[PDB]
Amino acid sequence: KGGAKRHR
Amino acid sequence: MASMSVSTASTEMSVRKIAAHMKSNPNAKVIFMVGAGISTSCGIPDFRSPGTGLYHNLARLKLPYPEAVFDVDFFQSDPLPFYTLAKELYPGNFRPSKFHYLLKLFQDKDVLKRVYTQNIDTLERQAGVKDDLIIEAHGSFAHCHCIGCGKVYPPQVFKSKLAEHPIKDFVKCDVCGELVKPAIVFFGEDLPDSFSETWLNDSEWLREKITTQQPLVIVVGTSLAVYPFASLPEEIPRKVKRVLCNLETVGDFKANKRPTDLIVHQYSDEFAEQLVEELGWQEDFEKILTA
Ligand SMILES: Nc1ncnc2c1ncn2[C@@H]1O[C@H](COP(=O)(O)OP(=O)(O)OC[C@H]2O[C@@H](O)[C@H](O)[C@@H]2O)[C@@H](O)[C@H]1O
Ligand SMILES: [Cl-]
Ligand SMILES: [Zn+2]
Repeated sequence: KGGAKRHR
Repeated sequence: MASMSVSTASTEMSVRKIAAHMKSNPNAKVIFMVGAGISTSCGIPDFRSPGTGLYHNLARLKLPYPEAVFDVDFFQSDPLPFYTLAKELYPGNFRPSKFHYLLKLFQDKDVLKRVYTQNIDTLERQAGVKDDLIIEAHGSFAHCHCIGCGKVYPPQVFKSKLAEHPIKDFVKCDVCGELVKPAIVFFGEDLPDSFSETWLNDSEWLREKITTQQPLVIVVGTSLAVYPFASLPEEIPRKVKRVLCNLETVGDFKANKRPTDLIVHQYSDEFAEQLVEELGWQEDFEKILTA
């Protein structure tokens, strides 16, 4: 699903 | 809304191609993926920029670094910086840009398939884009929720506290007592289910169109540095033309450029002006802007 909001 | 070109180089020819593609595929639709760049002309202050009152207010409140304002752990330890940011950036304090209205125009012309936005200003919706066509990947201030149990709350109680001087006694859940906050996605939090669900559907939609109305995906004003939103460009089918309207070449357009990729270094509002010109929808567009 993409995972949690983050950089990289 | 007045705009000008970013440099002496003309982007009209590049924009011409986009209009040409749409003219060749009249029954086609476009998917937009947008970021903070499309709202800069609206005057929204960048919380990461030292030139803004917002940045300095947050610094004075002892925020460690800009993005901590969107950090769950920090929020729980000190909600004031976020409340301060919310007071200044609450939706309704600004007005849509010419580009936001372009989305509305495309909707009116029935050539808008979807607009995926990572912005939390809600300007696409404020400009008239229908709920069914908008995917607010990072949430919005339309709803509030308890960070503990998830109980939903109307947005008004939180908003009402932003008008108090000073801001204190932050909103707490009447069930578990934890902090309540606008339904904005903070770093470390998962995005709403509708993001992945709709992209799954639009992905199949894109692929099925390839084998015949060839679609178009236009990425505008985003640095593609925040995931999973940033994963969308690379996931676009190779056989689906990608367009990037951004002051700089970023993300997958930089890392893995595709032969058909069209890069347009231009301000989003100028891009809108030029695209409407090439499409010949100046009249309808003028009506929207004056409306
Ligand atoms: N008028 C404009 N027209 C076209 N592109 C523009 C314009 N103004 C800025 N840009 C480009 O838009 C991008 C904006 O990048 P960001 O400011 O990082 O914002 P965005 O990617 O959407 O990210 C948001 C970030 O804000 C915070 O919510 C969260 O911290 C996150 O890191 C940049 O690549 C920039 O070159
Ligand atoms: Cl369709
Ligand atoms: Zn609760």
